[PDB]
Amino acid sequence: HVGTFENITAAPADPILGLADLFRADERPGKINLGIGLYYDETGKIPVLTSVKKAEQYLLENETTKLYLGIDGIPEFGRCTQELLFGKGSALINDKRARTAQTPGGSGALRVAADFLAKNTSVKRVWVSNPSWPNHKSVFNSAGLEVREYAYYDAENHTLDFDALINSLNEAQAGDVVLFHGCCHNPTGIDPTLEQWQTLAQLSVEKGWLPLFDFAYQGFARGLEEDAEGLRAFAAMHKELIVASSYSKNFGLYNERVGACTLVAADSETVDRAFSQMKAAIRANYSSPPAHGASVVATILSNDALRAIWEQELTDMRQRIQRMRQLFVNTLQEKGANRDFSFIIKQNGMFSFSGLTKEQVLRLREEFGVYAVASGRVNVAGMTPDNMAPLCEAIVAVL
Amino acid sequence: HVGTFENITAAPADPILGLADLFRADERPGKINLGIGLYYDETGKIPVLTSVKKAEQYLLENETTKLYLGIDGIPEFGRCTQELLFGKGSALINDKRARTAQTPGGSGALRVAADFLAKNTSVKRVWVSNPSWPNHKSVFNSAGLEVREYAYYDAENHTLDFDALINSLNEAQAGDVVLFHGCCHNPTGIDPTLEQWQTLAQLSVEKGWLPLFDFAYQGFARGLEEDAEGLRAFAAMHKELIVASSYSKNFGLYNERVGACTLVAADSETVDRAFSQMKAAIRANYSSPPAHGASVVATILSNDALRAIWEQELTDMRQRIQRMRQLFVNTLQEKGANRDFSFIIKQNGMFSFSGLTKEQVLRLREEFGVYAVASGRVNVAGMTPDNMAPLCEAIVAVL
Ligand SMILES: *Cc1c(COP(=O)(O)O)cnc(C)c1O
Ligand SMILES: *Cc1c(COP(=O)(O)O)cnc(C)c1O
Repeated sequence: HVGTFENITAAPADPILGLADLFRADERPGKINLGIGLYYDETGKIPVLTSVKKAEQYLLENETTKLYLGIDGIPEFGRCTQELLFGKGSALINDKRARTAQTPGGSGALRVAADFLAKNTSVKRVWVSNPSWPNHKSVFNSAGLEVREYAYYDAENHTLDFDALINSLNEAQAGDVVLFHGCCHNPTGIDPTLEQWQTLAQLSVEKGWLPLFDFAYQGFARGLEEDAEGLRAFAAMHKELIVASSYSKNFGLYNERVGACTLVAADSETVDRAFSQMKAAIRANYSSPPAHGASVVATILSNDALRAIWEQELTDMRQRIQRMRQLFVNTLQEKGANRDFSFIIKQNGMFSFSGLTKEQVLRLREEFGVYAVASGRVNVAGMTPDNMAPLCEAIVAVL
Repeated sequence: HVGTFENITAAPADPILGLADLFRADERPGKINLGIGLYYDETGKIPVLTSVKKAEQYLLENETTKLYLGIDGIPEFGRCTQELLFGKGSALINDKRARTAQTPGGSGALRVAADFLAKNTSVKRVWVSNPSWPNHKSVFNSAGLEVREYAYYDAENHTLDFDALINSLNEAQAGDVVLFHGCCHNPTGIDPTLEQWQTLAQLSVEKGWLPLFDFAYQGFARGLEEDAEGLRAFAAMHKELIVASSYSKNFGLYNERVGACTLVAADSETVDRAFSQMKAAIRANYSSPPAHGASVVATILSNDALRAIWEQELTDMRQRIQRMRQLFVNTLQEKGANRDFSFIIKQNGMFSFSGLTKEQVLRLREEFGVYAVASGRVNVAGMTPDNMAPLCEAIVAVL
């Protein structure tokens, strides 16, 4: 008999995660990793937050069992998540229109939404921005959903091309899903203004779209409440929406896989009925979510003292990235760049579409040991006072 | 616009997890949970193992980062998994014919295998024993695979109907997947003898089946090495096979979601090519696996002193279940059963088919607060010296 695995075509490496393998293999001294979206501190390390360590100590001392969580996870984690997304006193919460499942990261939240939609609704099509996080297409395709792209980025002016965004969504139909990044658009770092969010909210209502928010960076643009303004403008107007959120980056809990999928419907009876099918889709995947990471988050958010520590740690991360954005622009000029990079200061979050070509990104890797994503996305949070001058000399050399 | 969620029909309750919800809400103080497959100690608690607490203390004081694991998880966890499954010095390992991905539980390993098969091969059907774990059908169906049943249990004699098993499987074609439980068949507790395993292995290569082992109870039948004899008899003869294993039960790590999916192919080139698509299917699901539970397992297995403690804790669990099986049989006779229950002694693991009808199981819940699965599966590890008498009085009262 012929093997089952003989006709298999190899898959290419992931455009983001395969960078770690390449970077690890590189033996050139002084190599610089600007690839995967991790926060690095001023010394080039990826630390555990103090608030996380304190919560983990409390769990070690007080956990008496590891028995399975329910399919939807820790109840307190869901409640705190809804307050973070929608605000204390939100009508969505008071009216019991929202249900939340704890999931394995924002990635798992996106997949649970995809499986739920494909199996229980007539949704056939998901619209994502061009560019977006490369894994968006893969997640929705895995459930057999068609993914279409809408225009987003003005690569000439380095701004949101709002006119092209509106025009390119003209053919998104009632019952299609439209995916929005809540803040810190990945990869461009360009977000709608409040007025633009409000314009999109009124348009989505009039066209009948089902909005899906990917919210992986709450707190990295301006602050926790401010970064949720766009989502909340949508929530004030819509009967239905889905939020896939992540605590990987804003708690530094990447490898513990802490996220949430929140379903919002017109009333409590409808969302409970829908949520029962979301739980069934979880049961047929990983059954129930991992406790440790979500327990840490729930502990921090429900303790005033730990929460205050965490909020300051998040402010410190946000502020260090902003300083690095400015230092990057200044050092590029110092090192002789004639191209104007001041648009980088206007972008939010960990990244920035640098405008480098694929050929320039490959050259940076091969000749200089500097690792960026082939799209030109560079992780500003990977820049430090110590590596800034060599990485700017490298960029200037490939321009 | 009519809502996308308006017409969703509610999902039925999970036959196992829905019963756990009912049990939790039940206000009667004498209620007894013989449903979901958790290990209870002699005092009716579900404890954290001492080896696990020690490993967690080491992690708390030595972890410096939560940066993402690779798609396939902790390398040492994969190596230790392969050794446990195939034994040190296995040709499969020395020939580099196996690749392992760390997954969120055995459940996650099953879905990853299913997605991988559905999207990258010509496999269309999966053969499952009648009866089996209720969630097998859901996992495989949700990946798009047809599920077929083969005969297994003789309910009159409470034995393995080996002739019926072989006869029913002659309808399975080359290229079909056949699912075997490695040991401690769920729900019957009836496993093949080594001779029967070897007969099935020979038939499997002759017929061209792709074997998939669900290995959730290694160590609970006879021992770690002994419980893998059946799997190793297949591994000696087959070019290809898949193992989905779980550390939920044999480490008491249920809610941290620790399992593995292991691929075996004819040679190193083929398994690496197939594993590249397995990683792509993981990336489009939860991206990368949760670190805490797998780190605990890897720490225990890679440290001689911790491993010795763990092996003794697992032996104690296995022997406690064996004592409860004997006590259950003896106590039924004293309480007046007048019916042979001696077949309970011959069954392995947590579960036995009690032979009770669904009406009897329903009476036990409603009138006596004793919770079993509607199939009559009872969790012997939920029995204790303190709840044995009331349990058995309740059973005698419904016979
Ligand atoms: C990081 C990220 C995710 C995935 O988050 P995880 O919690 O790591 O799974 C999803 N969407 C975007 C836009 C991200 O940046
Ligand atoms: C427990 C069990 C599983 C699931 O394992 P998890 O690690 O809890 O996801 C799968 N198959 C069988 C037969 C089981 O008993």
